[PDB]
Amino acid sequence: NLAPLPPHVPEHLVFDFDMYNPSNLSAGVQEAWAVLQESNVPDLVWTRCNGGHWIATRGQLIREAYEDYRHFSSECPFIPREAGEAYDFIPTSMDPPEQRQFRALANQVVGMPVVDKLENRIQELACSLIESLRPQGQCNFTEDYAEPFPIRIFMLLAGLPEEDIPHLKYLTDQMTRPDGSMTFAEAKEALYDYLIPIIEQRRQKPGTDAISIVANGQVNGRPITSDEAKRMCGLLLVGGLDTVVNFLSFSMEFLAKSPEHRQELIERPERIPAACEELLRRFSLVADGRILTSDYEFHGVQLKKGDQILLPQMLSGLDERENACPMHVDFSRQKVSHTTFGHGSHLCLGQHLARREIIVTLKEWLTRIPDFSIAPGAQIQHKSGIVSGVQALPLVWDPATTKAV
Ligand code: HEM
Repeated sequence: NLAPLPPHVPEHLVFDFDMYNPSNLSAGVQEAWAVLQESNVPDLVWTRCNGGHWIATRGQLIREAYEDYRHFSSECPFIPREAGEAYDFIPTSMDPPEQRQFRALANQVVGMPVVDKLENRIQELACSLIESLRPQGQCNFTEDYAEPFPIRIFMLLAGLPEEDIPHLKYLTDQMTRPDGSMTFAEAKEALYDYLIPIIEQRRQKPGTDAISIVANGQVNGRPITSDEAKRMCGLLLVGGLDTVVNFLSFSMEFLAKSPEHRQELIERPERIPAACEELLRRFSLVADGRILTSDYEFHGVQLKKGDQILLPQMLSGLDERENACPMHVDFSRQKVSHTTFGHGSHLCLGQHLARREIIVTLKEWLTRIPDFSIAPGAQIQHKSGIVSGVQALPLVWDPATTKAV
């Protein structure tokens, strides 16, 4: 299902890549996207898939475009166009300087200070979940840890009942990895209908939870509106429910296949932070974009106003020009270059929370379950979209090789 090639786009720049169903997905989602970095592919190409849009394939261009919000606006940051136009989350649908004050408020509820304060609960939950699974000798990692660990921490931060997780997780996933069951707008609206009642309650009887803080915050020297709080909380729900949740599975899948890397972190724990960064590079998973504010010649390519351009955060770190032997995991890389958490004015505010959750998981999991692997004959499948993920990850291990703390 390709859209007619626009007049201004040269045929030699055409490369029909589908970000929601890459042809080489069976080899791994990152590998599937890396086909865009083969020698036969230009640095900047146009795909006729998903309505038609540009795709920057090199880290240099991706970074450049994310810095130049003047030409590349966040007003319509998602592909397809229908999703990008319906998307109105704050601050991700705003350009500087309008995003400034909202970004500051969001930083108040998920910033480093909050993460350091919540570290004890994060550690507590990781240890509890892992210790419960340890003597079982098996688990379905996605539903047994990848999901409950980051999600319960977020629901605690936001003061939301855990009973609502199933409902919320379904909706956030419809936005990032569309099922065709409902439009982007419908999923977004459902999320808003859930928040509206809560925000109204929190504005009346304020609490100390993340939603209360956002709902009663100040922006531009004045009170934040019910609508703006809703648009901010919508983004927080996606960050809490569909980011780290997916990344942990890519990382655990790799570790299950690499005894050498597991042993490495076990005897050299101080390398965990660096391992976290290298895994964030190798298993990068986000891909959003921008919209051209006007006609513009970018690196010899003529872009037209209204054109959408995908700037895959995932691709920068896999670019061989940024990291030699990009598909190889090396915890000792002199410089782990990547844009996994974004680049520019919208650099992820939850990156500190994400790193803390990843580092705690690596340390606590390897301590109790140092030796494990993917279930026999199990064929792991990945899924692609705005945020990519792992369908299922069955792991197995000899309980006799585990350690209780
Ligand atoms: C491994 C996990 C994560 C990854 C890879 C990630 C990635 C990103 C990226 C690439 C952006 C920028 C998008 C753009 O430029 O349009 C972003 C923005 C953002 N992220 Fe995350 N994120 C993660 C986890 C989280 C978590 C756990 C939270 C909080 C609950 C969070 C909150 C935010 C917020 C609030 C923004 C908007 C910043 C702004 O617009 O100024 N993220 N994230």
